[PDB]
Amino acid sequence: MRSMQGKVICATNDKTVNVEVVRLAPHPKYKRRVRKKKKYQAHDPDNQFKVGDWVQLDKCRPISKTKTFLAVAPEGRQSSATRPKP
Amino acid sequence: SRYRGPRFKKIRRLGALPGLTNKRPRAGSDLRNQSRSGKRSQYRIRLEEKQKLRFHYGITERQLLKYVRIARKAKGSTGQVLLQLLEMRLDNILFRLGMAPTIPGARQLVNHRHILVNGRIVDIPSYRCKPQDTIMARDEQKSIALIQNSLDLSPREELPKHLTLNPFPYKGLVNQIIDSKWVGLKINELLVVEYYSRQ
Amino acid sequence: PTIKQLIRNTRQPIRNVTKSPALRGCPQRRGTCTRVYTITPKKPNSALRKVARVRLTSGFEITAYIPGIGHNLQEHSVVLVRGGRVKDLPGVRYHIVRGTLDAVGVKDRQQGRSKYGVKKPK
Amino acid sequence: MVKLRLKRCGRKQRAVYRIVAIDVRSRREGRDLQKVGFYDPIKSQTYLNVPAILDFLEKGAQPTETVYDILKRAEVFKEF
Amino acid sequence: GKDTIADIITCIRNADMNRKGTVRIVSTNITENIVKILLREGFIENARKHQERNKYFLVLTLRHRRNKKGPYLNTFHLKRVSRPGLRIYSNYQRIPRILGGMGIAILSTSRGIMTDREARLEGIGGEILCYIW
RNA sequence: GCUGAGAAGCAAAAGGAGGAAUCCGCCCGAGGAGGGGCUCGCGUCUGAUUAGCUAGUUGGUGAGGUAAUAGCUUACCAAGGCGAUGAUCAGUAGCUGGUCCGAGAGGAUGAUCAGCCACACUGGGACUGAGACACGGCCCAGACUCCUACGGGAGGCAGCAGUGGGGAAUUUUCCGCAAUGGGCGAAAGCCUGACGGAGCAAUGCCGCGUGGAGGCAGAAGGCCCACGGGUCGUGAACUUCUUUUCCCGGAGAAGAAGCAAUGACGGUAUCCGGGGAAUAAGCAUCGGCUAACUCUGUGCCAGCAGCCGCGGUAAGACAGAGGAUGCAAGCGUUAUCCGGAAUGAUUGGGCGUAAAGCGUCUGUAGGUGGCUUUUUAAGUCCGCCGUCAAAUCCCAGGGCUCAACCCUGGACAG
RNA sequence: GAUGCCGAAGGCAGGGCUAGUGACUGGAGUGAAGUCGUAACAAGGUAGCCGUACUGGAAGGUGCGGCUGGAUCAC
Ligand SMILES: [Mg+2]
Ligand SMILES: [Mg+2]
Ligand SMILES: [Mg+2]
Ligand SMILES: [Mg+2]
Ligand SMILES: [Mg+2]
Ligand SMILES: [Mg+2]
Ligand SMILES: [Mg+2]
Ligand SMILES: [Mg+2]
Ligand SMILES: [Mg+2]
Ligand SMILES: [Mg+2]
Ligand SMILES: [Mg+2]
Ligand SMILES: [Mg+2]
Ligand SMILES: [Mg+2]
Ligand SMILES: [Mg+2]
Ligand SMILES: [Mg+2]
Ligand SMILES: [Mg+2]
Ligand SMILES: [Mg+2]
Ligand SMILES: [Mg+2]
Ligand SMILES: [Mg+2]
Ligand SMILES: [Mg+2]
Ligand SMILES: [Mg+2]
Ligand SMILES: [Mg+2]
Ligand SMILES: [Mg+2]
Ligand SMILES: [Mg+2]
Ligand SMILES: [Mg+2]
Ligand SMILES: [Mg+2]
Ligand SMILES: [Mg+2]
Ligand SMILES: [Mg+2]
Ligand SMILES: [Mg+2]
Ligand SMILES: [Mg+2]
Ligand SMILES: [Mg+2]
Ligand SMILES: [Mg+2]
Ligand SMILES: [Mg+2]
Ligand SMILES: [Mg+2]
Ligand SMILES: [Mg+2]
Ligand SMILES: [Mg+2]
Ligand SMILES: [Mg+2]
Ligand SMILES: [Mg+2]
Ligand SMILES: [Mg+2]
Ligand SMILES: [Mg+2]
Ligand SMILES: [Mg+2]
Ligand SMILES: [Mg+2]
Ligand SMILES: [Mg+2]
Ligand SMILES: [Mg+2]
Ligand SMILES: [Mg+2]
Ligand SMILES: [Mg+2]
Ligand SMILES: [Mg+2]
Ligand SMILES: [Mg+2]
Ligand SMILES: [Mg+2]
Ligand SMILES: [Mg+2]
Ligand SMILES: [Mg+2]
Ligand SMILES: [Mg+2]
Ligand SMILES: [Mg+2]
Ligand SMILES: [Mg+2]
Ligand SMILES: [Mg+2]
Ligand SMILES: [Mg+2]
Ligand SMILES: [Mg+2]
Ligand SMILES: [Mg+2]
Ligand SMILES: [Mg+2]
Ligand SMILES: [Mg+2]
Ligand SMILES: [Mg+2]
Ligand SMILES: [Mg+2]
Ligand SMILES: [Mg+2]
Ligand SMILES: [Mg+2]
Ligand SMILES: [Mg+2]
Ligand SMILES: [Mg+2]
Ligand SMILES: [Mg+2]
Ligand SMILES: [Mg+2]
Ligand SMILES: [Mg+2]
Ligand SMILES: [Mg+2]
Ligand SMILES: [Mg+2]
Ligand SMILES: [Mg+2]
Repeated sequence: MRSMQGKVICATNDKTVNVEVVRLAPHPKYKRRVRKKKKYQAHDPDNQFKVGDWVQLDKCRPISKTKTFLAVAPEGRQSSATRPKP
Repeated sequence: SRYRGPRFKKIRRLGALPGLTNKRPRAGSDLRNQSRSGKRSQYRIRLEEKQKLRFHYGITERQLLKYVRIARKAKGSTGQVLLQLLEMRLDNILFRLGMAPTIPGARQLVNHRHILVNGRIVDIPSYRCKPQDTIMARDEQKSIALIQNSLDLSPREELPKHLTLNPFPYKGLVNQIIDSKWVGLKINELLVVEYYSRQ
Repeated sequence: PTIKQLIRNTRQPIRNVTKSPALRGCPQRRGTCTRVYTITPKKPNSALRKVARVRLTSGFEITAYIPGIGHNLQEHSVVLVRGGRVKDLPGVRYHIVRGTLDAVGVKDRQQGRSKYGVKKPK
Repeated sequence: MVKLRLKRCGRKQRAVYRIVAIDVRSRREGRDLQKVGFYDPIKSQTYLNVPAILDFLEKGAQPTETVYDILKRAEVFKEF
Repeated sequence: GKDTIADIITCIRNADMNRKGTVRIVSTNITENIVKILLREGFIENARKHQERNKYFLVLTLRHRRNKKGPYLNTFHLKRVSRPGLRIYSNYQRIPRILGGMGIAILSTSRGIMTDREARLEGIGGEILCYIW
């Protein structure tokens, strides 16, 4: 399906990262949307990603008792690069 | 499961009920004690309406209820659909065709296997009749004799336009579905529908 | 009131509390009478009411009302109790079904007989 | 293996079968992969949807005697 | 001014209940469009724009008193729906209709703002701004 | 084919039928479908008078292990992981299609029927095998029952019946493999307490009956009565018609599938004849809510009651009688759940005096947040596809004489 | 056959949680009628109430602050 985009809370460990993914859900009864946040152990060979990074999160085989997810380069995001002003 | 009790009696309290009795009530002779309940609670008016219906067709309550559920289901005006359903009963059609004296009579007639609907014997009163249907007497001496005498000796020619009757073999024919104006009684179905809001 | 506050689970129901805890989700229970005696009703209803104490199978001891007119019940009799409340007598939440087990039917009652456990007269 | 057989529906004394493609180890009325035929003795009603039948006979579904001979009467074994 | 839409609505409701024909409201793409629509439905007499100190004001003339101010059979109701707390959306087959259609429902959709009528013609759902009686 | 960079190294078989043709098998690969194993998003009860929990624990390497990925194991290295959006701990609970209720939104529940999980006297092991950590297999320990010639053995109904016991309460130690489904067999066939059927029970839902028509307006009797009469009551008695049901005789299926044969149900369902109104109505209530009223007996007694409350001499509320009313082969009482209850409120309430604004501020998380243009497209919207098993609910036909029930087809929701 | 590792009951020991029970004791609730008093509701016979401290058989009393949900008079 669609992969999950998030930001990194912890880089400290080797070949891994700890991502936080925020999603909104329409709470079952009261029809307002809510932010629920979940954390993941993402496998990141090469340790390219630092803390604060905004990374896309992908699915693969189990690497550990926790990490199922491949850390993957940010998928599509709006350029924080300045644009013309006509 | 049938009302075998005193009839005249129910008639005094309800109103005029064709499917029950042809004998017009006694003067009523209650003019001595002059006993009334005062007037009737709105509830009692509703109740007496339903009872009118129920005893005219010889239906039990638990049955009437299920007719009413079938009614609320049906897409259409509820009281009307109900009155349709009640008026399509085999025994009642057997009655309104003059093939019977009254509804307990017609009912008995059906029970004893004296009637045919499209060349097949139906012995149950509540069999629902559908358009283009043949109402015949079984070909035996008894069946024919019954139908003949009760048909001929009763003069009423009121046949309500959806009902055909044909002379020697005595083929009755159900032509179509009842019209609200052709209904078999004076009843505001509105009151009955209302009574049944709580089921 | 505030949406954000309801989303913290601010609406919780009050559960249904039974009027007859001693039965434990049953139509009847059987018990043995520990005692059979009279009590006076809360004023202004004056009379003498026939109540027994019954020790049940579910282990409880309760005080059950005995209906009708007169009775044969005495201690170490095995009766059948059912629910329902006598608004007169404080604490009495249970009746005793007549005509079953050790309670006989009321003698000579002609009307509403099924409520008292009496045969039809021939 | 996959079997094409009858599952028994309807009521007491009046019995009506569906013809179904189902794994041989599920119960007689248990869950299945595909519903295919319809059968009935008393109304002498019988008919089948053949594209499915053939697509299962092709992947190696084995029929049961009764069914076998139903497919026979309807000439599905010739096309095969 | 946490909600701008609700506020416009309110200024109307208030000026209406007090039997004044004239209201000052603060303009915006939303405001302007809503008022346009209000005019083409016919709930309001006339609109116009004003400007001072880089502020825009739509003044609204309002339907005259009903055959006196004391004896009023009719008022002109307004109700916010989707509001910052809970946003209400509807597909095509849930699109609201008001008092059998006597009143109107405003919708913001992909094709811009409209009434429920337009939404039904074009087959679109969207965010329900408010109802009007 | 498998190991391996390679060099190389290493691995298989089974015959039985038939006179022969040929058949069923056997070994090694490579596919298919079905059946299992794993991994992850989402959804999946109450408790803060449960606040910190976790050290193979969270990750890294090396060696092992598994059918396969994995702290699955082990050694070393690192210090993580989870947690006030409720971790851990305690308490309850099999879950889901569904069922019941609700105008809807949603509440309560998870019998039968169908899917999945888990378990097999209480705990732990493995073995065999494609598949088990195996209900009617093995081993051990324990608890319990039996047999024993005393040295030793045997066993596991939460399989179908059945017995004790607990309990308000839940059935025959039945017939049959004829149908469908399984197992093995070349087939003939054998075995199937799955299943197909019967029996018992108003437990429930649905159908039918207990008569139909006529019946002086005269008589017996009950009850009321200002003694005039009223009412039970066209009700019965009475006269005719009819026979579903009952009784006594006859014939007698489909269900069986393409060679005939083969039916537990069963001589049952149905059909033809002969009698004969003949064989068949009870139960609640009658003070208000709530449809239906009077009289005799009692006297704060005996008793009734869902709530208000009735009952101290004329009780429409007690008990009896007559009468009426409601339902009807059922009618009531109790238990359980939802409703009504807008009484836990999103739709749908409140907080000056009725229950309810912290004593007042500052402020962290969290929620909401002015206007204009552009971008993006996460929500949002529209189209198309996959799926949300069948059964159930809903619509449209069809079959059992009707209905309940069964069968075919199709679909909104979400 | 023996032996190592892991190992279920079994043993001991201290924990946490909960179940039952216990001399006696503290208060709560309902009991027409008993005792003592009469605190509250009228300016309730000393205005009442809130917090708090001290005392009193008991309702209470007084102090210190606050409020009117205080009557009388002031308008
Ligand atoms: Mg019935
Ligand atoms: Mg009666
Ligand atoms: Mg019949
Ligand atoms: Mg209702
Ligand atoms: Mg309730
Ligand atoms: Mg045939
Ligand atoms: Mg939606
Ligand atoms: Mg070799
Ligand atoms: Mg041979
Ligand atoms: Mg040979
Ligand atoms: Mg649940
Ligand atoms: Mg280690
Ligand atoms: Mg459990
Ligand atoms: Mg409701
Ligand atoms: Mg069970
Ligand atoms: Mg099952
Ligand atoms: Mg056991
Ligand atoms: Mg093996
Ligand atoms: Mg297992
Ligand atoms: Mg086994
Ligand atoms: Mg066993
Ligand atoms: Mg058993
Ligand atoms: Mg027993
Ligand atoms: Mg017992
Ligand atoms: Mg047998
Ligand atoms: Mg067989
Ligand atoms: Mg077979
Ligand atoms: Mg075979
Ligand atoms: Mg069976
Ligand atoms: Mg019987
Ligand atoms: Mg029955
Ligand atoms: Mg029976
Ligand atoms: Mg019973
Ligand atoms: Mg039973
Ligand atoms: Mg008669
Ligand atoms: Mg005859
Ligand atoms: Mg044959
Ligand atoms: Mg006959
Ligand atoms: Mg009344
Ligand atoms: Mg009574
Ligand atoms: Mg009740
Ligand atoms: Mg008196
Ligand atoms: Mg006297
Ligand atoms: Mg008297
Ligand atoms: Mg008198
Ligand atoms: Mg009485
Ligand atoms: Mg009586
Ligand atoms: Mg509610
Ligand atoms: Mg609200
Ligand atoms: Mg309120
Ligand atoms: Mg107050
Ligand atoms: Mg207050
Ligand atoms: Mg304040
Ligand atoms: Mg404070
Ligand atoms: Mg602040
Ligand atoms: Mg902030
Ligand atoms: Mg913001
Ligand atoms: Mg804005
Ligand atoms: Mg389905
Ligand atoms: Mg239909
Ligand atoms: Mg039909
Ligand atoms: Mg279907
Ligand atoms: Mg869909
Ligand atoms: Mg005391
Ligand atoms: Mg006393
Ligand atoms: Mg005083
Ligand atoms: Mg004083
Ligand atoms: Mg005072
Ligand atoms: Mg002093
Ligand atoms: Mg002093
Ligand atoms: Mg003072
Ligand atoms: Mg102050």
